Amino acid sequence: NIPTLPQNDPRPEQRAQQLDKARETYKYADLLPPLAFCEGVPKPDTPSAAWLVTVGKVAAAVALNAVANRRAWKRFDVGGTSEEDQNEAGHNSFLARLENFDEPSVLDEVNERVAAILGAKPNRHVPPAQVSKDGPNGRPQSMDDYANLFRRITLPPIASTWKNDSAFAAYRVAGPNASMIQRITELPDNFAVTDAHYKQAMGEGDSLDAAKAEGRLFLADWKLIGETLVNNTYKGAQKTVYAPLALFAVPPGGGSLAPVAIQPGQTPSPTNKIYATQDGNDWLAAKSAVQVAEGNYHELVSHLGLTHLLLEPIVMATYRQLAQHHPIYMLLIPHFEGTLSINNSAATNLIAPGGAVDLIFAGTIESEHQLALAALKRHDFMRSGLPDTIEQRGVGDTSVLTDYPYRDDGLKIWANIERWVTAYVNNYYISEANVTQDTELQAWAAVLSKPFAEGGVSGFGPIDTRAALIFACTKVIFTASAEHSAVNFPQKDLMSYAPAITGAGWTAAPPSQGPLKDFQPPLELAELQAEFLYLLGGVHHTKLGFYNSNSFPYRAWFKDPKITAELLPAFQRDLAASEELIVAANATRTFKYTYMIPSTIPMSINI
Amino acid sequence: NIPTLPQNDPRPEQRAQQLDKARETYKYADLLPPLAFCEGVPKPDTPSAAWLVTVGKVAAAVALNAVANRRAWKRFDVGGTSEEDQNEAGHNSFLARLEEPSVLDEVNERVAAILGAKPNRHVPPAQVSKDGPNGRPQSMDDYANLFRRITLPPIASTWKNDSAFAAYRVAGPNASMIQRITELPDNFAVTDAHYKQAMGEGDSLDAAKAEGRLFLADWKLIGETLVNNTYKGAQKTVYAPLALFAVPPGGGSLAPVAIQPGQTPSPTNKIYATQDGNDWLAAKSAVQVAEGNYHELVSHLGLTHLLLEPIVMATYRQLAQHHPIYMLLIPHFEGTLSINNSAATNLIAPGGAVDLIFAGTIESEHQLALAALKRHDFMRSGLPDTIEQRGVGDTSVLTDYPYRDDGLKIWANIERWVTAYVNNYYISEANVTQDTELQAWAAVLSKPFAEGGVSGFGPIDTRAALIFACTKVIFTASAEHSAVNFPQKDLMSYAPAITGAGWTAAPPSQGPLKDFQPPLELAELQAEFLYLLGGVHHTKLGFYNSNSFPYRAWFKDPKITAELLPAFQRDLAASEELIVAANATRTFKYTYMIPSTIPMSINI
Amino acid sequence: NIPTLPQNDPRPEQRAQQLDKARETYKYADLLPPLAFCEGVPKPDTPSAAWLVTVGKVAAAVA
Repeated sequence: NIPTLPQNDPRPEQRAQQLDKARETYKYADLLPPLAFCEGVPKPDTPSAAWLVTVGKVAAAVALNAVANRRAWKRFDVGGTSEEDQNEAGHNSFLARLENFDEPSVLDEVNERVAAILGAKPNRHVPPAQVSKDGPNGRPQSMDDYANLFRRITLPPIASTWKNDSAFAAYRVAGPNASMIQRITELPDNFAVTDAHYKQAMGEGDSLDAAKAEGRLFLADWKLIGETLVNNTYKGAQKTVYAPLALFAVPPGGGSLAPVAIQPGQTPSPTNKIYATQDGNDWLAAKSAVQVAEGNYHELVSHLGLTHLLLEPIVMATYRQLAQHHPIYMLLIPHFEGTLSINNSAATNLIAPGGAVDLIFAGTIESEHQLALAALKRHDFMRSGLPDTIEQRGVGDTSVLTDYPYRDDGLKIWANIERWVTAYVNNYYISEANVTQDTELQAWAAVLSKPFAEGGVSGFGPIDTRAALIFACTKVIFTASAEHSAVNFPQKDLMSYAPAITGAGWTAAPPSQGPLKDFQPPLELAELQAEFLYLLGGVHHTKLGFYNSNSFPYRAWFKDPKITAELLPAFQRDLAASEELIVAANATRTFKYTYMIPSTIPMSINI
Repeated sequence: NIPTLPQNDPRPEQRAQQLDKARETYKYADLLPPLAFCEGVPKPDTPSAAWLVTVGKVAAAVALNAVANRRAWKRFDVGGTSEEDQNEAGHNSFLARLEEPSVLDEVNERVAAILGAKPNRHVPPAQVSKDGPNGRPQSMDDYANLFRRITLPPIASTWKNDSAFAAYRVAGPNASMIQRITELPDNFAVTDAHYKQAMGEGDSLDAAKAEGRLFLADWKLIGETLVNNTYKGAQKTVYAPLALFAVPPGGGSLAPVAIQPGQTPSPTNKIYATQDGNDWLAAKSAVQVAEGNYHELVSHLGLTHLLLEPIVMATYRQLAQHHPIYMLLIPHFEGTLSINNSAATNLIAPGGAVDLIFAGTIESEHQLALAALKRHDFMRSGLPDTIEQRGVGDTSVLTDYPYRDDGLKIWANIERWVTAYVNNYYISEANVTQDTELQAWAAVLSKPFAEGGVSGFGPIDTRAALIFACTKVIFTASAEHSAVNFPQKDLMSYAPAITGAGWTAAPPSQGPLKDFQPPLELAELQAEFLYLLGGVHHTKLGFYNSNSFPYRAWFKDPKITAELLPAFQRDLAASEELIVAANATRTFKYTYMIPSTIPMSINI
Repeated sequence: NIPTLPQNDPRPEQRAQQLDKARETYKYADLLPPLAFCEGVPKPDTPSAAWLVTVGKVAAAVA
């Protein structure tokens, strides 16, 4: 079969009949308000049996790690539950390998375990066998209690370097939120850093006035955190998050980013000062308090807000407006596999009251919803292309800021995706009148160009040109694939160890008042942090550039031989070429960046 | 390890402590009165995975035949139900071979709905019916057409012949019924005219009675114990017939002579003979109904299942795991507890398969079963003893007796293997008496039948006595049960050939043959549930292994492992060729005594 | 395993307990005075069998 535009379609009546059964099975729901959701998981969008196997093993190791921690605490009840978890690992390897089947062990246990891990439920010890003082709980004896949680999952490498200044800056260029630094030519008024602060970090051979003239100053401003969040308590203990401003500078002649100064609050005050690279014990807490903001910021703005919830109305619009015989449907749908499913799990378990975000992260759970919705509301879709953002922020000069993996590796993947969309769109769209007269695309653009309050994407209009459609398909494919990988998998590697970065600060301020362990979360929360961020960051199911189905054959999804034999293999080579160039650069990097390597990038949002 | 007697055991305290925990896992229940039943199924006696898969595939075909029978009536629900049963058939062959959600729950539940006559056995986990075959037959084709996805038995085409009618008395489900008579009983006065109709003018009834050529089958017990019932208001009838059988002079196969449906001669109850046509065919069909009640309750359930149940109970309780006789008898009991419980709470329970199909009220059937257990004599119920008790012994007078000839071989094999096993471990006749565990074992079994014993069990004070009791038990677990359980699939699935109830009045026929047959809704159940009970050959006589996943060898004493049991298995391989040889020359087959086909224990 | 600087070690308290035990094992004696010596030879630093064999062969030729 060859996909076709609706006007040129030889059989329109049977086409518009199919879009009726689509909108009948893809209704709208209010799971998260001011947004466009799907009513549960529609039967087609259910997780594939290959997904459940992959996710199952991770949830099993996470379950086994909780059993190991419960053996260590209170040093048969912890052995029987240890082996039933092992039995599901046996189930997954063989019972699920039936695959044809024509699910029991696979479907039931996996989804149940996933919900129990993201729902922060009290007894994720063993399933089908109907805070606990018998496991790690309360305040810490020493800082060994935080690393010791990783008993059946491996302690991340950041656990042994997170105190280094070089790691603190690497988070801004190769971490979970690597898209927030902005070039400044003059410092803000609420952040009056001094040259004495500067010369403590960049040495005596540089000046703050030189860096502002020569484009070497970079600001990270978590102002939005102060606008939306409300500090909550957990078990009567005060959770604290700040809205800091962090200054960074590259050594003269170009190079890596280097921290300079930190102000924990937005507005200066007697109790709000500027801590610098030499202030020592307070400086380490100022860096840690910045990480606390990043956790709430990444997980709700960068991550869930601007990947999952951003594409959810587009996933809902594509199904409802573009027929299965539409080429754009053929382009976008396999980049949406599991997006409906995982977003429904994130809505009712992750960011629902009593969820992992609610207890761990500092703000009240609803104030976190406002943080996310405010990011989508202020977002500008038609100007959010990766090359476009980089020249808006002033980070695009490869000579001044040389070490910036996300920019260097991501811009490559962006170029590959645009070329393959520019090829796809131009094969089916041969006239700029083919665009305007595509009623399905125009009705697809409508429900997306709606006001954000009515349920649209902020800034989605207009899509009247072959160029404009190429951008929309490049951005969507990027965020579905690379951007989500640039934020989802750093959770396993960089965010699973609470002292390195967590969702709350458990003492009052950077001005250090004593031992570092008092700032860290309680143990029962910190295990949940390690285990739920492990599961979210440890699933690479589906590979960018490999368009297949979610059914048992996992056969090729494209049908047109023009794309099958010519255009898609033209795409997969680009990613293979970029892979070697990225893998080359990543060897010579001390702080690894694997997230733009096309062998690992997923096609869609599924975890 | 070498099993040992309790008095010779180097660690008696650990031994008596295992029996203490044993008697806690095997407690007595009252799942059926008089008898000594077990409380549920103790987890050791749970059905093995191998057993479940074998049964699961049979329960799948039975289900698919019920769907196919529902497609024929009302000539998507039938289509969708067809596939969920196919999914189980694929699930069984693949998932279970990992070596238990699909195996444990689905198999036991499907068996329960077949044996329990539960409605809508069409599909599992997707939760009389006039969208399935029900009611009176349009023609006799409706009965043969019920076997759609199960194979129609061969007796569905031979049963009207008098040759097939007599073969039941020597190679059917109740091959132990006939008895040589010297003079005719007073309530069954058959004439020389009736005899010369069957055998011709060349022979006389007086000549047959002198030369031991007359054999009688007397279903008097059916009259003593049964109460006719009704199904949906339709009269079900059963009789207590006497049938005469003779062999041609000089020896040969059996042949029917006369039939009287009732114990008492009367104007309404007369003697029907070989030439009487439609009336004779009904007098044979009445006997077949009597045999169905008599077989399934006496021959089959009462004297195999229910006979061994108190012995299975006493064996676990009084005999330690380190006891040699315990090592001999437990593998001959695999799943006997599990199937007898599925029998109690489902099969012969009110509302089950026997309650509807068979003519008597279900509680009257129980009395019939208990009547045989009460009159049984264990010590004088050995197969060679019962053969000479009936006068069926002469190999030259009655020459076609497959059960007698094949069975007397398997008996001689088992007795040799038992006599060897016992003589190894019991080296002095003082070892028997001082076997405190075996004497306790004998006590609870020697008890009155009312208290829960086996009738005529005592005394077991000799190595020869223990040898018999172990032979009879092993025989009943293996050969005898094969001779009765599997004829259900081959010889009892077709209702016109034999069934539990008559559905007109009497042999004095008053119309079409199709009216004496059962209603279709029950006739489908009879074929299916007897197909299931006769279509599972799991575990094999002579091959002792475990009921666990490795299925490794069961004995440990290398004396038995590498000598005694191999001696047994060769003898069975030898007798197999003698039986397989004789079976080719036979027109009425008898596979039920072939050593390869026989199971170790009662399990289906 | 990868060595850590002490201010980066993810399990500092355990590291300090090993160092307190190393100070129990290697204690200062004055076998030769004005100098920082050792109380005997601590059992860990006992010479390897490889060394013993190599030295035994040369010591035997001397005898």
